[PDB]
Amino acid sequence: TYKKPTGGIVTVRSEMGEPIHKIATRGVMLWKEFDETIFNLPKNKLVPTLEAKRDYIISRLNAD
Amino acid sequence: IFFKKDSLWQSEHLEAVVDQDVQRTCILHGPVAAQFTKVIDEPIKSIMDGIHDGHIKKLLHQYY
Repeated sequence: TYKKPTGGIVTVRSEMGEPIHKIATRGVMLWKEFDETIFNLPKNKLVPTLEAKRDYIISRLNAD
Repeated sequence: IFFKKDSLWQSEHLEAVVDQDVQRTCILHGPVAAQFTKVIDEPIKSIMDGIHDGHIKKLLHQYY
């Protein structure tokens, strides 16, 4: 579950960094994607990534 | 924070999510325990006494 959805459930990081097993729904898949791509990034390089992906992020948030 | 904060209640109120779409929400569920979850709306009693009746019936067969 740590790497990929295993039997339909997947592990995602909480707000404090604690893992959580949730159902692999589109919302939780986006949550995982943003844990692997955006949220993991160092504080300095966060903000340029948010403008860089702004239109992608918004289209995902409104969809899934 | 905006992304993650307070992502629990929604599973128990679709009427307050967009499109009443489950697939947006987070549902917390054990990968291992998902093997035994099969019967929807089985009364808590039925399940909890079902397990206890299992444990008694086997125990009685094996040690009495």
